[PDB]
Amino acid sequence: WQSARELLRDWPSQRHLADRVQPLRMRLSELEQRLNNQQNAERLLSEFCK
Amino acid sequence: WQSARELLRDWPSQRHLADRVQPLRMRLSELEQRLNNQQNAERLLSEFCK
Amino acid sequence: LIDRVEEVREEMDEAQEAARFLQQHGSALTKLEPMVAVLQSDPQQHEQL
Repeated sequence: WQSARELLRDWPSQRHLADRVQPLRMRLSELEQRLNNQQNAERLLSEFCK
Repeated sequence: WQSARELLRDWPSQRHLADRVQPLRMRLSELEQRLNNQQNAERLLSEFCK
Repeated sequence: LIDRVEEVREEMDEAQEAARFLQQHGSALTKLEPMVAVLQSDPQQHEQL
């Protein structure tokens, strides 16, 4: 009984947050592109610094 | 009874998504500067190209 | 140095695992949810009850 109640507590949250995978997917694509830009900027900055 | 079951189904989602406010706040701020810069660039482009 | 891509990727792992578990046991959970209360009553425990 207690286990089942816990599962039925979690499962709606699982269902609630499953939909976020795709918004997360584009989110991480954009975020990683941004970090790529940040790394490029950092590298170029250091490159000129000298 | 049915309304109660619906409400307690909502409560998981309610709390889960209410938890996401602040992380969303910084995202909104960031995206806002993004738009601001978009408008700035778009303008500057327009005035130069005129 | 936000480095949140690690965080977003962990969120992806969690959400994709949640979707996979939903697929894995969605039917079992749905068939369990309308009649959960029975788990509190075990036949012999019904007599002891």
